[PDB]
Amino acid sequence: GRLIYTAGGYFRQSLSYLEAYNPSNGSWLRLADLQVPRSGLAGCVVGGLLYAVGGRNNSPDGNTDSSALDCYNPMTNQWSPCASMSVPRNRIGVGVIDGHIYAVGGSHGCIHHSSVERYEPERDEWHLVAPMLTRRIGVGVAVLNRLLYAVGGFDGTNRLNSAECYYPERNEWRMITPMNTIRSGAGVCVLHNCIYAAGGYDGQDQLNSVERYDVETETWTFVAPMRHHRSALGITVHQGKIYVLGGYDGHTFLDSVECYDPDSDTWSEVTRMTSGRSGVGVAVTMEPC
Ligand SMILES: Cn1nnc2cc([C@H](CC(=O)O)c3ccc(Cl)cc3)ccc21
Ligand SMILES: Cn1nnc2cc([C@H](CC(=O)O)c3ccc(Cl)cc3)ccc21
Repeated sequence: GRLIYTAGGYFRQSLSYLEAYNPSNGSWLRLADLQVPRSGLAGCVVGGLLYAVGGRNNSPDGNTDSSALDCYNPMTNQWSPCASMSVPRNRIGVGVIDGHIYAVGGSHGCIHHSSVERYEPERDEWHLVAPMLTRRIGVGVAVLNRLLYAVGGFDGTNRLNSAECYYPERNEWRMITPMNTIRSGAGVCVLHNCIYAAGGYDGQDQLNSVERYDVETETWTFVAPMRHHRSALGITVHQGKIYVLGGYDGHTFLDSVECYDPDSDTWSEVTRMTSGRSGVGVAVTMEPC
């Protein structure tokens, strides 16, 4: 892949935007809109295709949680619907293992899901797997060494520092070491041998702190803070660097895009999105055409 794709998000209402940033030249490209506006969704890529998963359409004419999975083909610049999930999942997290998409947690109205389901592109089918031990919305999800991690979030009552791991061949969840920080709507991704959790909301404040979990040591360590406090950010990895996109700082719907260089342990401002927004879906794949 070469571009960072950001899909959907929220500013005043849920958004249909699909725009792609090229780190190699600083350029933004506006591409085909989502068929349905949505915020609180997740993005991922499988086989070169971009998927938009879950979310909610917050709109003046009503609020609708999304069970939708939609597929964007950069070759054609077209969105195609796929099979829908078992349930709507706003403020979802997702992870890809072995070409399958895991949809994790999220909300449907006042239901905070612990349920998890898995999509198989070759069959266009979703199937439920073992539920998490905890209900989590605004859940951070990442994959390392073909294990799936669910990190932080909101269980309906408390924002969470807890995290858990799913072992596919056991179809089983187990708790891991909790983070040192309560975080809901953080950005969670993998880089090298570590799960990173950037920012989030704790029920009182939006956070700039960043910590990472080393699967070998089973401990969380803080790294340098982002320049901007943010919850409901998008996060992705592009060429061995973390990028964080948008979110909310308690005052502004951020257009800020920051990137993290693990070797210098520094965050730097890279570009700004064309407009401020929170709750985007983000993933990396090839240039269109
Ligand atoms: C249209 N508009 N303008 N400012 C807003 C703030 C919120 C709340 C916070 C509040 O109510 O102050 C909110 C903002 C961001 C997240 Cl991620 C979650 C909730 C909701 C809609 C808003
Ligand atoms: C005022 N404020 N600031 N940041 C917030 C985040 C949420 C939730 C998580 C929660 O309720 O803990 C949220 C999580 C993820 C996404 Cl994409 C969007 C919203 C709710 C209010 C918030």
